Amino acid sequence: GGAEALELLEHCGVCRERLRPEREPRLLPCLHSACSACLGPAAPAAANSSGDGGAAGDGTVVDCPVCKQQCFSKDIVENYFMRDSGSKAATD
Ligand SMILES: [Zn+2]
Ligand SMILES: [Zn+2]
Repeated sequence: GGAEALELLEHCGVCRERLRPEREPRLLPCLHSACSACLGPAAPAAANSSGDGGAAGDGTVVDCPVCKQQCFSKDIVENYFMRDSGSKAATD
């Protein structure tokens, strides 16, 4: 049992746990794979920072536990490569 996430990375940075089937792994534009659920909180809500005008963040760039900064969300949660997970179970 395990996941072949080695292709892109392995486990999610936010939780630091292997990518399980229900983990729904996703690759960010910063080149960091993480659990989709973990990726949710990654984006800001009702808040912004370093915004020249209007509003910054939330639907656009996402904060990553690695770089904690993004320019665009073109490669953000949406380009899920696949589920390298397989035969994953709590029991042995
Ligand atoms: Zn995670
Ligand atoms: Zn990152």
